Amino acid sequence: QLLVVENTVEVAQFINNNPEFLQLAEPFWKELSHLPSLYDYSAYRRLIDQ
Amino acid sequence: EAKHCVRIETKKRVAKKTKVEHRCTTNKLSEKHEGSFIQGAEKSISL
Repeated sequence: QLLVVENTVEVAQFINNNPEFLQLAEPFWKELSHLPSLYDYSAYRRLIDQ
Repeated sequence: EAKHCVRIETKKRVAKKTKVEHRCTTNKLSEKHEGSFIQGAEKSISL
């Protein structure tokens, strides 16, 4: 039996800002714009899927 | 090696009668029990 397990890390960290200062991607934002503003789970499930 | 080997003879006379017999039963046995078992392991861990 042999096991090898290995990692290399090249970006020690990235830290994204908190949600106040994050800029949304235009497509994701444009999708949020069309969310039905009511609990129609069919839409939100599409968002969570994508 | 094991051996059982026996020779009997007899004559009797009165007329005459005789008997002679030889038996030799034998066994030989050998066993050889050769065997080997090598084993090993290596851990290595590096950071």
